[PDB]
Amino acid sequence: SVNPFDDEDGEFYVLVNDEEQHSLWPTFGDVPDGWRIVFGPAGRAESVAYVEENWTDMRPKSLR
Amino acid sequence: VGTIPERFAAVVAEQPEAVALVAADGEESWTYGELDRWANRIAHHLHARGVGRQHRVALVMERSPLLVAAVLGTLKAGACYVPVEPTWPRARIDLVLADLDPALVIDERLAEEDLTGYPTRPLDTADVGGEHLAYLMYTSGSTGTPKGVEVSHRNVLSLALDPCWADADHQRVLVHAPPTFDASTYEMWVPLLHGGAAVVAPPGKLDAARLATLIAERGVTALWLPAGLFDLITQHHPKSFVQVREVWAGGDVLSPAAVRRLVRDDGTLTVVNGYGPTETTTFAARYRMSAPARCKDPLPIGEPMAGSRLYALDDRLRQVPQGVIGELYVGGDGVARGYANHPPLTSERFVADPFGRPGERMYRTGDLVRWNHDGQLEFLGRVDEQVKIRGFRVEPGEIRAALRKRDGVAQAVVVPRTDRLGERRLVAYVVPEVPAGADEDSTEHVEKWRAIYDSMYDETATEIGNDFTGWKSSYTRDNIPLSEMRRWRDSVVEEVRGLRARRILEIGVGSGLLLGPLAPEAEAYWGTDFSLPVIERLEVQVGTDPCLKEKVSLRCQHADVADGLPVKYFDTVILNSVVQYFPDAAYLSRVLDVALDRLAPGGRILVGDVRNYGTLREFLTAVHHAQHPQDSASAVRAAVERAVLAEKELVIDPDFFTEWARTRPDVVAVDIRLKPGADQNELTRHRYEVILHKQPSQPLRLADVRTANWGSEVPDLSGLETALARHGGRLRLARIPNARLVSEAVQCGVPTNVGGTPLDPHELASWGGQRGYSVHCTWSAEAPGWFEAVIIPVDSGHCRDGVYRPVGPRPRQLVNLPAAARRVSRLPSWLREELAAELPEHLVPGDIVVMERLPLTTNGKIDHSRLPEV
Ligand SMILES: CC(C)[C@H](N)C(=O)OP(=O)(O)O[C@@H]1O[C@@H](n2cnc3c(N)ncnc32)[C@H](O)[C@@H]1O
Ligand SMILES: Nc1ncnc2c1ncn2[C@@H]1O[C@H](CSCC[C@H](N)C(=O)O)[C@@H](O)[C@H]1O
Ligand SMILES: [Ca+2]
Ligand SMILES: [Ca+2]
Ligand SMILES: [Ca+2]
Ligand SMILES: [Cl-]
Ligand SMILES: [Cl-]
Ligand SMILES: [Cl-]
Repeated sequence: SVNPFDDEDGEFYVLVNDEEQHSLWPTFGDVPDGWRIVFGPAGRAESVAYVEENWTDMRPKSLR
Repeated sequence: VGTIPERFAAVVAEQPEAVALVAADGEESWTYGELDRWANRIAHHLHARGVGRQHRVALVMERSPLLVAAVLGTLKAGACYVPVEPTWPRARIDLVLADLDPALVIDERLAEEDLTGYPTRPLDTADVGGEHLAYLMYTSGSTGTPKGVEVSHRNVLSLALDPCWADADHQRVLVHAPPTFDASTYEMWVPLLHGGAAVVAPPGKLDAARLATLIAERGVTALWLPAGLFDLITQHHPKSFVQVREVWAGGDVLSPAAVRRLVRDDGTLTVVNGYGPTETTTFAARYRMSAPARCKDPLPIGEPMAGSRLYALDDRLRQVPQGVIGELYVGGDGVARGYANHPPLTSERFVADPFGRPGERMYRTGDLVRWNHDGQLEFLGRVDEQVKIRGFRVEPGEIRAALRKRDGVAQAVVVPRTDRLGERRLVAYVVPEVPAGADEDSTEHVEKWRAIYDSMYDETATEIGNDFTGWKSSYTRDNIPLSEMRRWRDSVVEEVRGLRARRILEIGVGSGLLLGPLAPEAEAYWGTDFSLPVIERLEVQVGTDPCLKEKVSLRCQHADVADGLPVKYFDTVILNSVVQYFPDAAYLSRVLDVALDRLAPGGRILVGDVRNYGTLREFLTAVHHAQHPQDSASAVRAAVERAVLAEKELVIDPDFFTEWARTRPDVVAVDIRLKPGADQNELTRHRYEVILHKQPSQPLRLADVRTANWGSEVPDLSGLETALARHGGRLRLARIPNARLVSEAVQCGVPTNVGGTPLDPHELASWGGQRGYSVHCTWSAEAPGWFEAVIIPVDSGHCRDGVYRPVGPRPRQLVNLPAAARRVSRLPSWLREELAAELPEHLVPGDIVVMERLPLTTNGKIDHSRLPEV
């Protein structure tokens, strides 16, 4: 099999931290505590495309 | 406290007079107090030049005491230190500095700077916390560019304040690993945060013998050693580790035999198998070897570090049960912030942790692991194509990308190979780029052939058309008998007479082998040839006999050039055993268009003695196994691959002529057939005739004749009589194993492959002749070993179409490229020089092998087993 985070023909969320750090994550899994879904079910390409546009600043809410 | 300066300040507070830093010489040494003040002076100097909080400082420096001071000075200024190897090529250094775009760039010139002016007190600054960056380090990236891992203060403190370091084992530590590699994080901070001494090894590459000296002479108590370099030093210099208490060995899989050399029942020296990627801060797991009983043949990576959390997970992100394989994910406080300037790749690899604290994240290693019976984690290889070479983490895609962007190269694959000695290294297989419409070397390729032919023909007397200079067999290196060469020539003459030729143009006339028998009973016989010595010989020869003096014309010009030749005058253009000396497919296409303009309506181009590309590999394996019968199957395939690329003659697949004929609407018929006769040589076995007729010829359409396979449908020649009766005379027999190639194989000693019961094309024609049929034999598009035979009621109508039938879409490679054969031999050298100027030395592969095509599997993916050995 292939790894679920590199599935390509797979369904994904984009989670975000309390520190606004983004995480790609497959829809079948049990969503972890302290993460909220900002990008509803989608393909990997458009999920990856979301992270480029929306993360931008990678600092973990020290100043940001 | 939650920063490195704050914890370092606690050490200097207790032990200001204790030794902190020792030089490579052994003569100079700095105390904690002296190192603190020295680092403070650098921190003030950095502040003067504009370095503040959350800034990046590039340290383009060799391994030294000044570098240890500089990293402390950088951290004391609230900044983030980024080591850059000064022995890297300037292309790589400028690439990292561009991606980083740092606030400041320190180099060797920091030593020359006068620091005595600045104060020796703390800089104070804005308050730094745990989540602020300590350093950046660059790993190999799969895309092409390198990716910098952003590491924080608490990540370093997670590693550095593990309870395992709370003892006297790291009193004197050797600092020898490169600053760019993250083992340096262990080497610096473990002793510096516990009152120990950092013994700085000298700059550059240090072999096993040179480390063995320093370990013993400096009085080293603790060590990092890569698994490969650990194996060499422990084999040859086991006496060096007498005063050593702890050795942390890892990077690659650790040799159990190597550990057993050092570890004893008393347990004064302990060896630790240290696992961890860069993204989890040096060490994620550890397995301690105190006694030799612990050294197993599996060599487990062991249990987690204090700050680490190890999850063996399946394809659905659930925890795997005991003794079952899963992919390793590393949680805990060692997990890095992410990759610098790559948010999607960070979100891909640094993922949400379902087992740890709510906010926390989990790094995806891509390492296969398993919990054993004893409860220790084992390492079981790797999921993706990542591999380690001489300690360094290498992603093959980084190599592929650098190769792929060069001029004469289309594709590339890079794989590891274990040599006869034992050490792992890289080999890059590359295929060259094939531009349409020739290259600069195309004209130079023709001029070399001209120079060869001029030297052959000039000087070196006889009659017209009866001389065969001497052709040698590729199998034996002996001469081909002149009886076989006469029959070869007479088959071409018979075919021209059969077409009822009157006005002939022979391109590449030569010494006049065809001119002699054909010109006497012809209305006109024109002959072009690019070698002037032959034209002048023939012009003297035809001058003597006045019968063909008025008829014959002899021009000295290239086949490509149409200048001065009659337009729509001739009824046949001969290209017999000349096409092979052309540089490329575009040149062949151009000369055929020229030859087509020569023909009046109804005429034809006769292309004879064409080298078959479909059976080139079976020809060359036969020649090689004949000349070198002792060579193994792998050595043959390696030798044949070179022979294909080094071939100086042009070799054309039959599909070229069908593809050529579709664009040309004037060409109404294409007759492709095998060579006739029972002679057993390379000419008869691997060459063929092509006839291309013009618009008003009216051919026999043999493309849509009802077919039958040899193996399946019609078992034997008795069944053929039955099948020809049912189908009513018209039947084409397919998938017939070519007996000519079977005979070639047994004589040369090749294993080969085909089905049972081969037929000789000549015997099949003779068999058909007895039963009142004409058998038209041709190549099989399905297989090289097979051939097709179209059986029709006998007649003298020399004008056929669609004897050869293509099967499936196969224009992958119609012709080879002899003009580029010299550039192909220069590529292995040239690409090594190109990658050495761009990349670090470990990324440059050992050997670069060229191939005309990458061997693919049946499904589509790359077939690694077929790739030739070096
Ligand atoms: C100080 C450590 C050793 C250093 N941070 C390092 O080599 O990490 P790197 O990012 O270069 O890559 C790692 O190398 C492999 N690996 C590390 N220790 C290993 C060990 N003990 N048995 C097998 N593989 C090991 C892992 O697959 C991982 O990808
Ligand atoms: N690019 C090119 N243009 C014109 N003539 C060429 C050529 N390459 C090779 N030749 C000529 O082609 C000849 C090949 S020898 C074959 C001679 C003759 N066609 C026969 O069937 O016996 C040589 O005499 C050589 O001078
Ligand atoms: Ca210890
Ligand atoms: Ca290394
Ligand atoms: Ca014939
Ligand atoms: Cl000093
Ligand atoms: Cl920061
Ligand atoms: Cl040549």
